[PDB]
Amino acid sequence: DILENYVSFDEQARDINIAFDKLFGRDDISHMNNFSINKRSYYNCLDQISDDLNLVLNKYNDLAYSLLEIRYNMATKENYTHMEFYSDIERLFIKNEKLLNVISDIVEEEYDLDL
DNA sequence: ATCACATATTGGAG
DNA sequence: CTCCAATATGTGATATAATATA
Repeated sequence: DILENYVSFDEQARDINIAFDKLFGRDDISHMNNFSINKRSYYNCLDQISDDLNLVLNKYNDLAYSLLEIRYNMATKENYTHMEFYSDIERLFIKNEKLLNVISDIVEEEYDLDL
């Protein structure tokens, strides 16, 4: 009836977890599946974060590749300057024309307003 | 209308 | 007469919103 959603959140744990193990088929990567959430304002409306992340992943799965690559760079934990993290985020998401285009298509298919 | 951190007060033993 | 550990209590920092016009 309804397919499973890949990413889900725990409210009491205040943490959003993406099932990398189910996507890449490796049980060890299960240890990297959880993502930590700290700031309180972002901790509010975390359901919106999870829902829209599920939407983007269901439309296209390239974001899963990108997320696992960024998490790998995080797991390295050697000389990870803020500039290097900025460059990684820029190359994988900011410079990714495909991700921008799929988000733009999702927005443009549901527009019901004429300001 | 919480929440992470600081503090005086109780519990306990040595 | 110190030192330990922990409890309940205090204090700062943050968070709330969805009818547009010099």
